[PDB]
Amino acid sequence: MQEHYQPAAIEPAAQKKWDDARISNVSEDASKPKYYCLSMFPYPSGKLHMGHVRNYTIGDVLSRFKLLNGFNVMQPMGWDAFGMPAENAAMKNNVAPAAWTYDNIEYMKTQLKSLGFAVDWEREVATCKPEYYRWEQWLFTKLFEKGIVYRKNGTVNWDPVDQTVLANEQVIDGRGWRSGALIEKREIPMYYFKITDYAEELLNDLDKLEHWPEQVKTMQRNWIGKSRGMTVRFAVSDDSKQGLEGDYAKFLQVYTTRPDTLMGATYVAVAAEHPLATAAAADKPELQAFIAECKAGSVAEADMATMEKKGVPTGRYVVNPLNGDKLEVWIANYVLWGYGDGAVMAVPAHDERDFEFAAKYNLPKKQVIAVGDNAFDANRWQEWYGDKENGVLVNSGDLDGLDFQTAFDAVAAKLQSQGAGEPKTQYRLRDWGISRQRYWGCPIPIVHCEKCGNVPVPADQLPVVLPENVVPDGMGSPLAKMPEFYETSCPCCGGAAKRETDTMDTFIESSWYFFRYMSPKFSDGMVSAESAKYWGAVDQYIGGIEHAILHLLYARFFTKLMRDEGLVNVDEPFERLLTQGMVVCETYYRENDKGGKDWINPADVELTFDSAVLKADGLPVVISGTEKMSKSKNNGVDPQELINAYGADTARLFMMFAAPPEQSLEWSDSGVEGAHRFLRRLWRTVYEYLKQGGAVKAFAGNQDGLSKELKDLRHKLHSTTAKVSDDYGRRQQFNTAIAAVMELLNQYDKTDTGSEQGRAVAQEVLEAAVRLLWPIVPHICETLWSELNGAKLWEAGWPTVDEAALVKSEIEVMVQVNGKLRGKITVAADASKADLEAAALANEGAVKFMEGKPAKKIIVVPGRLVNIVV
Ligand SMILES: CC(C)C[C@H](N)C(=O)OP(=O)(O)OC[C@H]1O[C@@H](n2cnc3c(N)ncnc32)[C@H](O)[C@@H]1O
Ligand SMILES: Nc1ncnc2c1ncn2[C@@H]1O[C@H](COP(=O)(O)OP(=O)(O)OP(=O)(O)O)[C@@H](O)[C@H]1O
Ligand SMILES: [Mg+2]
Ligand SMILES: [Zn+2]
Repeated sequence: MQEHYQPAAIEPAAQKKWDDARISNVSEDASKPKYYCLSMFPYPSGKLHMGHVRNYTIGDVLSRFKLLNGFNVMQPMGWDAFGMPAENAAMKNNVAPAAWTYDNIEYMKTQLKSLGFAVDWEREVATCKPEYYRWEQWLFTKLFEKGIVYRKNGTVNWDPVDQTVLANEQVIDGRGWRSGALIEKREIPMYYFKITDYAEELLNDLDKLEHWPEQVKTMQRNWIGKSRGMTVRFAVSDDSKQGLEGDYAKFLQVYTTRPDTLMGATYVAVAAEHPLATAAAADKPELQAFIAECKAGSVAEADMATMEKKGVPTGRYVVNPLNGDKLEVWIANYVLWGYGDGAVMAVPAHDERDFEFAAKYNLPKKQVIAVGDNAFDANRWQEWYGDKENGVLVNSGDLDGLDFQTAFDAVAAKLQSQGAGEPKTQYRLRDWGISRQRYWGCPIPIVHCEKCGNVPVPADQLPVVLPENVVPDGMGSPLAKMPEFYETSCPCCGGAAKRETDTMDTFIESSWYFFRYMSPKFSDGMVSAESAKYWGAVDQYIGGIEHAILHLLYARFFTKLMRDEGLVNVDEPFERLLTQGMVVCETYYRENDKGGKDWINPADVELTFDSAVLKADGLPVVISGTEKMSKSKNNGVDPQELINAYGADTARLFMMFAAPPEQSLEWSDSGVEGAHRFLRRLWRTVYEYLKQGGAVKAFAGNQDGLSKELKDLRHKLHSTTAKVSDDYGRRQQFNTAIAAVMELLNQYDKTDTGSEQGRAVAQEVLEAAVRLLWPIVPHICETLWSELNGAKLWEAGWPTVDEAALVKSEIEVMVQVNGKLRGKITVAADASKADLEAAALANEGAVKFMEGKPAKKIIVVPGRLVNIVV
């Protein structure tokens, strides 16, 4: 054994040993219990940083723990390769997005290989390869003919100067990001997944996910946004019907989740596009100006909760069907034409939005709910005004005194008897719009024929291959300017036709890649039946909370679609979910000549303290704040530079030790140093042990006759094994597991293990320590193991707990009656004061000197004495 720890030498050797043994290349082996651990695959945008590394080290820790316990572990990696990163680089470096993507994949793969993750690289997928995306093109065509995928006009952000569609993230105060031109709201045909048809299933199946963080489930529930409410129709008054046609001349229909407050409605409000708004605005130019300002605004809910709610009265009136009140119709900018009826009722006394609205315009507030003895001040809003659970109705005639659910059910029966309303369920969830007007994405497998319409490409003709010899420039999608791509024949009639040139939302690739890993070379379907049946569901998923809503919802949706197609037989894709905390790091920059400032990477700066200078120009730089490690502020620490300086094991150890996995983790030079020093200590410990006599048979079995100090070391040892097993398996708290092993080594260091029995216990401790830590730092542990023991580490398995090592020795306690010694008892070291009392009262000499008299008091001195006063 070499005396000094040399990571640069032993880590490549360990990785080659693991690669040669194929321990991470797994099949569908029925002779082993399966375990599928999955980390969210990265966008191949250039270079991974230590943030990504924390995510993938956590998954590798869990994967190696399960492997040591005899599981058939699949831990796959792959590349979420489509999307805008490459398209921007194509404009920047004037390179094809495909070529840029593959160059990044190759570099990042070596980044990952250098870290020694136990990954099945034979299952690697890159989602921009036709062999992958053909199968989501396939599922698209199957769902299209079922109507689950459909085509309809939707609204987009049209930049007339750049001649491109833009996301809402790129429209700023109504103008494009790179243009500043007024964006036009344009209606174009697009493709949608009818995810609303699955809303109730997607909502209710969250209850099955007993091992998901509650916040993630809460966020999905709020996103789906189911509500149980009431459709309510207000008869349009006879004087308010001019210019109204059909049903709009008859009633105003609204949706409310508070039908128990319908007796308290004081006005109603309609969207600017509502037919009542249009008719009243006919002769009123003030109503036209307000309607125009509404439609010109952004309907995004982010801008709308921060929006000043405004309205104008219309002079039109409707009649409350429960009490006959004549209520004026207002046009209001908060009423959305597309959610429900585009019209709402207003109850200012019991909804905070209606209270503030009616406080601005001095509209009536009528109390219909009392909550105990709480006083109702019509000029101030109180949190109990909206309490659904603890209130009963007042000023409601038939309904007085009922609670929320009783009044709900009563108003439902009343309105249905009058034909003026009925219960209705709504969802905030909208259908999922697939279409993107971008080049670097999966082509939509639709052909447009003037005779046959929008027809799907037949399964025999899939994939529609995205051409990779393309350099986009930002003046519209290049597919729309390539007749060699879009000119084709119609698959139904054979006539001349045109391919759809929009591509798919790249969330599509990530909505099913976890099934593709199960059979990534299968060419008869998305996932082979035998492999899906073997691997079942992902046992463990690890990824950032930024994907807890959309990605997770889409993946759960695809799972159910694939189930209903007969491709898989699980309802849910991910059984356990771990959301790792973000790695954060200080930033640095300097102001550029073009006004705006540009950011400098940490490893390119030099910091002196008690000046911050650029490591190249030797000029000082700005030392700004600490935030999430990312490419935007260029504060990503490249693992490869850390590995060159300290080794992969030092990188993995720092990430797993510095913080609980869910807690944010601040980059620290001192923290990296503390990990290396521990690895030196670990190496030093095994070397000095083998120096002083060489390897021996590890102690096992009956420990009677072992010295007190060695019994205590074995007690610490097997307590540590139980603890680390619980931290890895149940708690998933890796920082405390490492601390536990460090405590074992501290006690080892304080124990004389020179004797024959001392060496056997020393062998037992070190053999356990190196296996306990192997999921965290497998390179040094693999090498140290082989110097300790000739068996294969993965065949020796996870360390077992010796329960006999956890039994402490028994105590002898004196039993006195009225202070005079009358007997002796033998008690457990863990015996409570009540067990000491019981054993003492049952001592022969105690009962023979208590003379049947009861005990007036019993003094218990643990470990020394029990005195029975009688
Ligand atoms: C399933 C797909 C939709 C996933 C998509 N391709 C994606 O998110 O890919 P991306 O490459 O962006 O990130 C890959 C993983 O790394 C995590 N991550 C990134 N930065 C940090 C950081 N500073 N600290 C901690 N963790 C971080 C991030 O949460 C994610 O789980
Ligand atoms: N088109 C619409 N635009 C704006 N608000 C609407 C629209 N349709 C209904 N509403 C209002 O939204 C209220 C509640 O609907 P929803 O469940 O979507 O929201 P919420 O705030 O989550 O629910 P709640 O008020 O019960 O807590 C209804 O009572 C109604 O007054
Ligand atoms: Mg269950
Ligand atoms: Zn045709």
